[PDB]
Order: sequence, then C-alpha cells, then structure tokens
Amino acid sequence: MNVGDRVRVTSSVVVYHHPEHAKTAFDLQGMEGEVAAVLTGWQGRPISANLPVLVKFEQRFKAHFRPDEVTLI
Amino acid sequence: LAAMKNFAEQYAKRTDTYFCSDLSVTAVVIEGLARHKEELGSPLCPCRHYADKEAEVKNTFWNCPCVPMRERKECHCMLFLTPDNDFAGDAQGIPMETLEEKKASMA
Ligand code: SF4
Repeated sequence: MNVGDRVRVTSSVVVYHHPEHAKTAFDLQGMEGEVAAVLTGWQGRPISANLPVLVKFEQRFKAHFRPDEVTLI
Repeated sequence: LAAMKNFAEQYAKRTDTYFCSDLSVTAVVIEGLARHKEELGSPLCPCRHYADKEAEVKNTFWNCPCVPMRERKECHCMLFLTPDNDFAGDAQGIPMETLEEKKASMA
C-alpha cells in the first residue's frame, strides 16, 4: 500500500461521522477514495492504530480502515 | 476524575450509547482515563498496552473518544455500548461514589 493509491471500500463499514449523515449510520461500502496515510508511528515512534489506513473521500470526508477492508484500484 | 466522569456521561448521551450494566467496569475505565490524562495530558485509552504511550498521545488515534468510537461507535473497553449490546445497561450516568470506591480498592 502507498500514500496516494486509489482504493474502493470493499468490506461493509458503517460510520457516523460523514458530513452528510452526521450521527447517522452510513455504509461506506462501494465508495472510492485516496490513501492519505498509513498509521504506524509518530516521529519514528511506533503507534498502534488498529484502523491504520486513512482514506480521504469527496465532501471533505475521511475515514480509517484495516488493510483488508479496502481494495487497490 | 470528576471531569472524566462528566465527559463520559455527556458523550454517552450525545452518541445514544450506554454504560455497562455493571457500573464497576465503567468506573475502572473512567478512573484509568483520568489517570492517563494526568500522566500524559490526554485521555489515552487505559484498556490497552502501548509501546510508546507518549507517541500514541501525539497521534491521538487512541485518545478517548478514540477513532473507532468516533467513526464506528466501537468501544472495545465496554465504556460506551450500543443499546443492542448484551452488556449494555440503561444507564448514561454513574454515581461519583462508585468511582470513589475504585480509588479505594485498586491493587
Ligand atoms: S475504546 Fe475508545 S471510546 Fe472506549 S474507553 Fe477506550 S478510547 Fe474511550
């Protein structure tokens, strides 16, 4: 996986922070975005984020995923 | 400790989530969050093992409310539970006394 890679949400992922569905369960499955970050460490110091893949979508919306929930496009 | 108590109660109501049926569980996590905020400055999740607690704090992924909870309403600690969860009680508040009892018995 690389920062900048385009990906499609293949697994079902229900979120509540989407700008057009605030506080409401919304499945991201099928949406496509760009990888903005892969959380592993902060200033060389290893972090333990269990949803390391940060994906940015349109509408100023971003969300975190496991490597297995998205597919390289 | 009191600020952490208020935080949990308000967030629980804000997200329509509930505390564990057994408030002692809730108490332990709140006390742990309070503890971490003192030593680290941030409410780092206390129910996990970190290699660099200070780095984790700077990244913020695990600062309560964590990314999984803010995005997926997922709290592996069992602090904020969805209504359908078997361990979810109907309370969104916890007596201050309950917490005090935890400070009393730690070990
Ligand atoms: S799992 Fe997340 S929401 Fe639950 S106590 Fe830990 S940091 Fe807070």
